[PDB]
Amino acid sequence: MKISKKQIEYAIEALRANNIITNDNQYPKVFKGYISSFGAAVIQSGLIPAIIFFENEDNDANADRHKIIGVLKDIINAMRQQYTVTDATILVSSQIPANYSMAQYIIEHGNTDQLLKEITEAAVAMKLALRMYKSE
Amino acid sequence: MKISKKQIEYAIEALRANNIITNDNQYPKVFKGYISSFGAAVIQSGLIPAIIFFENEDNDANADRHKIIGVLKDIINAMRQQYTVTDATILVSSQIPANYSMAQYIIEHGNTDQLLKEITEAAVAMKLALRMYKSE
Amino acid sequence: MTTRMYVINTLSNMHVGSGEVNYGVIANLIQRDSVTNLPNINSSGLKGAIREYFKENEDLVRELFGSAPRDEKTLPGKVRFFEANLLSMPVRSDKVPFLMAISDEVLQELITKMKFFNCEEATQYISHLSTLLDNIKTQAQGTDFAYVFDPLLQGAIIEEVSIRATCPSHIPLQPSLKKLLGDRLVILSHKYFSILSDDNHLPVLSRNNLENGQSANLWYEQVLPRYSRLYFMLMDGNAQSEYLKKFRDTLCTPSTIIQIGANASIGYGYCQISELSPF
Amino acid sequence: MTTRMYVINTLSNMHVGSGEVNYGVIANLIQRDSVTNLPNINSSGLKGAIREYFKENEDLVRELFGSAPRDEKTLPGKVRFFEANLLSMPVRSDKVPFLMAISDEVLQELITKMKFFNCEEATQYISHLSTLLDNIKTQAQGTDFAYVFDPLLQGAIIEEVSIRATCPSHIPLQPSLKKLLGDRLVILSHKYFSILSDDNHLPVLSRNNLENGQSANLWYEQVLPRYSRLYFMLMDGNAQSEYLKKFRDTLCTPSTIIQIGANASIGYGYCQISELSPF
Amino acid sequence: MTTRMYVINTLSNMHVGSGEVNYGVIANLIQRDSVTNLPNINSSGLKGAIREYFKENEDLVRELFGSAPRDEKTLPGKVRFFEANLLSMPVRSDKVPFLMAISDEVLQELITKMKFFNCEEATQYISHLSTLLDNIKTQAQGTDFAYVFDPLLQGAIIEEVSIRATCPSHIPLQPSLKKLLGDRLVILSHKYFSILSDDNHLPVLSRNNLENGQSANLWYEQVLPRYSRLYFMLMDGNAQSEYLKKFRDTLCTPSTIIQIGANASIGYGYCQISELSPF
Repeated sequence: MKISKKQIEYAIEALRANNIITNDNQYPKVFKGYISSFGAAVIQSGLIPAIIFFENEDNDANADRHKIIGVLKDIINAMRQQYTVTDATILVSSQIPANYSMAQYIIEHGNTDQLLKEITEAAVAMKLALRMYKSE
Repeated sequence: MKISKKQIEYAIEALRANNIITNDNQYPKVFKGYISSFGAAVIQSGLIPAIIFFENEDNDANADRHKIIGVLKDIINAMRQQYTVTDATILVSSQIPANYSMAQYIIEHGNTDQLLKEITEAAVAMKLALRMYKSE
Repeated sequence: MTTRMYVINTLSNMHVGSGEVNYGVIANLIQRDSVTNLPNINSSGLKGAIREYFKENEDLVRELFGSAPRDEKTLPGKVRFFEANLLSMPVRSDKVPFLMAISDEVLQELITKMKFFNCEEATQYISHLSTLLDNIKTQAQGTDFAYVFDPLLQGAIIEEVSIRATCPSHIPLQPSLKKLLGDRLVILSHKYFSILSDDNHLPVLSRNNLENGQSANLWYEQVLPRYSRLYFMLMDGNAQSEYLKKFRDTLCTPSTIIQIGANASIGYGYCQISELSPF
Repeated sequence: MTTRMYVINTLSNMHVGSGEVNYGVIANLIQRDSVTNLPNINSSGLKGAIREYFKENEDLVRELFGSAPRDEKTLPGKVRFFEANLLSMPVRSDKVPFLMAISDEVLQELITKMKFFNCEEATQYISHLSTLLDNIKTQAQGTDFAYVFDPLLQGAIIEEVSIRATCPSHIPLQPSLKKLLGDRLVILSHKYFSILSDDNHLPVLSRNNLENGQSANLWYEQVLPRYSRLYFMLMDGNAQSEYLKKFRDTLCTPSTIIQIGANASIGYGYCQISELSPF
Repeated sequence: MTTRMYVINTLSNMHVGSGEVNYGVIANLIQRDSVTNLPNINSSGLKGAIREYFKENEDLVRELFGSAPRDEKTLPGKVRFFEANLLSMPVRSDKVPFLMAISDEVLQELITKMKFFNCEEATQYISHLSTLLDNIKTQAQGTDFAYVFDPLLQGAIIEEVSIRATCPSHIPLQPSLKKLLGDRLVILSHKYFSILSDDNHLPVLSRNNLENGQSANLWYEQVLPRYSRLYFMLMDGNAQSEYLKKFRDTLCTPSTIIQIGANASIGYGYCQISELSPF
């Protein structure tokens, strides 16, 4: 899997839009581990368990972990916005609702390989985008 | 290809300027592996992910890996300085700002075929120029 | 006589590294076929491992594999080693611990390879495999399928809730095909097998580096699951008969175990090589 | 009975070295065509491989190929060999394991070459290929395209060039064109095929030399994907008809496998030569 | 019945050997003009190739080309062959596989040659080529230029010398000029053409001599790229009208291919001689 530069652009705007990256191009140092752990959880336990774990808002974590799931949703929406007409016949090009829970969206849409592939690519893009900035 | 002497000279000057080679013609050992791995990473992954990985500061590495990205930027700047300014030419001669990370420049300056060619040539020049010196 | 098909049965989790940089979860990926994107062994790696096994017999290695690197007399090797392609992969289930999974495209590729290379005992295998593939295509009628040939494995979940096993009573499985492909065989569609063999579904092993009991490094390694079957082609390039006989005898001896791939010291790539049994 | 066209179907990865010193990542680059930059085989290597296959029949080699390099008397070769230009390449896909990739410029070059050389069965193939190319250009309307002709292959993604194929229903692909260009055929724009066949997207393999377990050397090799299709032209001069018939029968026999290129001992460059079938 | 212009239009790689003492890596170099260093064919080679093609027609060879070297009596040939200068060469492009590269200096040299030789259809070609050259000079205004005439070819990239193709909309390329210079024509400065046609940019091929798998010799060869166009002048003196007409008709026949160059058996230097069509 090769990460495109447009995916990294989407990741940068999504990390700024949620609030991972501050106005001085800095981020809390724990989001690096958050994204790495999300990738590991997706590869090991599965898409749904990892999404449920990192989507939870009533955490004991130092920072807001659910913002990485928000960044995921924004990156996936940006990726789907550029889907071609012939892609929309095979792939689902509908936009994920902003207030919708990502885990329940995945569950209602099944467990299709499209969603898992998009999540993995977006997680790698998030990791690469964080690698471009300073850890506080 | 064939070895470009001017690019080797640019590589020598950039290696000296980016504090790779000490006052004595000696460099830390791991930089050989850094330079060699950069081209393979560029080919196997994308150019953007490789530049992100090598430009990343605050990493856990035996030395300053971002110095090779600095050397690459200096060599590319020298090449663009020497570029012939004529109409009906493809190459863009504008220098890369010193306040700019290479990743950001490649991100907002796409259609990067020229940038890819320059980066590969600069990596080859760096690899061949590093052999004039000794590893501690 | 010239061309023989050998089956590789792995006894541990095998890793033949592709050596490429992956900036995702898995730092070390395995070799994949350039065309079919399925896990494979490069013929160079197979030849190197087998040469390492036979290194003691200097005359046999010199005649069969060729001269050692940087020897004064460079003589070419006579036996030609072809790359090993994935035949069967174990898949986790709920009715049995694991099942032998092969796709229709893998079967078609095997049939085409046997047709092109003209293996020793290829005629009966091609006939029966073509009959099985035709029956499978007739039963499927263009849809996704997961066909088991044991009635007790009906409704088994093949590693994914979507993939469920159905037993077509009409399609027979010959005992020699069962021996070649593996017990508890399931025939999967190309989509199902590709999903079950992609980078998000292949087994990964987590490793860390400890310094004074404290973790310094951490990475994930992709592995080919234990008891996986791969087939490769051995061509007898006019090699001497007695050395060839010794080679095939040692290679096919049940006591012989060969290490292929990376991480030899931690017991990764240990395999058994079997010849294509007559039908 | 002159200047007929032969098709090369590769049974494994092919490496025909260019012999140029590349100081980048890929030290061993494959041979590429002078004008179109597509992978190719020089007629020198083709003649060498075919002579090596036929070297047992001394009289046939002497009549058709010429004389041995250290023979006291010299004899010119009577058969004219031509360079093998790439026709179809396999590309990764999601709905099928791979697709057969050809470009409109490749088809134009093939039509022009057949017109110039006037192959044995050239007329019908030229007419039908011109019709297919005209239909493709009519449907494309100057835009980038990726056209498949099996209705089941609609929406198949080329993995390297992330473009999904469309099915132009009104463009017919004849069975003889299917036999020539290959099954599961996708016709792309020139840019898509150039990106697919460039050095960055051709399969590159990592190799090393081990001395007592530790790596002594390391280099990167690029190869032509297995099942790639290449075509060359063969002109017979004042050659005897009996030797020519023997040569054509042996060369086009389904049991005949020719090794072209490097790395013969690790199964590289094994292919089958087929003649242009009558339309 | 006078001086006539002929175009060569090589259909393959061409290697006409100089026999010069090489100082570099390329052992076999191609013939080049002494003054302009452009690739050329000596008139002796042209006469030899054309006589070889017509050798079966004994009367035509005796009348036009003269007596055989062993003939007991010597007859001077009535036809005078001149040098074959390079007209156009294919250069690597991005929007298209290649473009036919011509320079202003070679166009001026061609105009001077037609004026000096007074070819059959010289006048109209001289007038139209002079108008085209004057328009090119008016548009360039002392700057380095690269002009395409197909509107789709605007923005094309010549790979070796990194320059871009511009489209002057007020410079019409007449159909006969296209037929003479080639399709997808690029007119650029002679410095670019000289760089493209120099020793470092002409295709260089590595060649081998293998004895029982051992390499005996190694050398590198220089070739003229396929689809390159060369022009020469043929002076008939005053030959028999029947033999001259037979010669012209056989030369202009689309099915007639002439071998000029060294490596005949591996298909080097097969061409199609054309005549200067009326404008």
